[PDB]
Amino acid sequence: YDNREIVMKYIHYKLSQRGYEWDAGDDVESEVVHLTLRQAGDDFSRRYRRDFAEMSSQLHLTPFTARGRFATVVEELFRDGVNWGRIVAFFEFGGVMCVESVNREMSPLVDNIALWMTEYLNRHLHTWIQDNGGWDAFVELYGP
Ligand SMILES: CC(C)c1ccccc1[C@@H]1CCCN1C1CC2(CCN(c3ccc(C(=O)NS(=O)(=O)c4ccc(NC[C@H]5CC[C@](C)(O)CC5)c([N+](=O)[O-])c4)c(Oc4cnc5[nH]ccc5c4)c3)CC2)C1
Repeated sequence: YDNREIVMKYIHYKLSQRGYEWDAGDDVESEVVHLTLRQAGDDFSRRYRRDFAEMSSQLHLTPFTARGRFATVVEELFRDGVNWGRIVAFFEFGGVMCVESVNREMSPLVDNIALWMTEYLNRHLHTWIQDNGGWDAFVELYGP
């Protein structure tokens, strides 16, 4: 299980739900992890549909401030610590930011966001993940 593949494939899925293409992701084109994450993120987005509708209009993305927007949101999200729900929330947020970046003619940001997600995965969330039994724990809990 490779965190960059998990990130790439999740963003590819979010972009495809809006009919948007992505070059960095055709390249990479463990499957149970991606399915479970797809399903979990979709459910999270139905549960929080009205809040996501508001967050999409209030991201205020620009090429020079999107990094700080990402960091602000993600640090607030993990303020109480880490759990599976908040990791899915993190993926869904990154998905919404990539969608809005293409939607607002800032397509290049998608490659930056995949970086920051990957980075944040490996630096600040990977320990908790191993220590709670890895991604097969997640597939154990919410899989098909
Ligand atoms: C737009 C906004 C909402 C937002 C989004 C992203 C970032 C920030 C924000 C905003 C910015 C300002 C405030 N901020 C919000 C405050 C905030 C509210 C949300 N909150 C959190 C934090 C943890 C949980 C939480 O319950 N954890 S859990 O017990 O580990 C857990 C429980 C259930 C699942 N899956 C169930 C599974 C799905 C697939 C099925 C259907 O096939 C089978 C069943 C998972 N799981 O990982 O899949 C983990 C949560 O509730 C759910 C309820 N059901 C969910 N289903 C998928 C994820 C998920 C999370 C909300 C975190 C804090 C975020």
